[PDB]
Amino acid sequence: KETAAAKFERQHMDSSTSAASSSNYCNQMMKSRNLTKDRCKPVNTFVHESLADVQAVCSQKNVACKNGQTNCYQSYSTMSITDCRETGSSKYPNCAYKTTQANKHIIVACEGNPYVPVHFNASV
Repeated sequence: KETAAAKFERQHMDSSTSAASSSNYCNQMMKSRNLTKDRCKPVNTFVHESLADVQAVCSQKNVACKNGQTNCYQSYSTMSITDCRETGSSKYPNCAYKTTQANKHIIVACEGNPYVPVHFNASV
């Protein structure tokens, strides 16, 4: 089965672009990354940085995850991200999203050996 690490890359990484370039970014990326295959995932965040810089977060500032777990880490620096939120007109299978660009610090949960990100927790 797809690993947790691989899933994190598929759902959250976009090292191919520096930022979302148009209002259709989320619509296209949510579909292409197969995140709307079974249902319309409500929210999703894409990270426009190298995978190595994101993996390195696992060795950055340790913080509690939103739920209280302590295997979370916050990036020392801000990162370019794109927030995707379902719109009022979204209707499975034609899922629809609003694209929002931002620059913030990311918080991920890490696991394994090598110790890598497996969950996107929040952006602050």
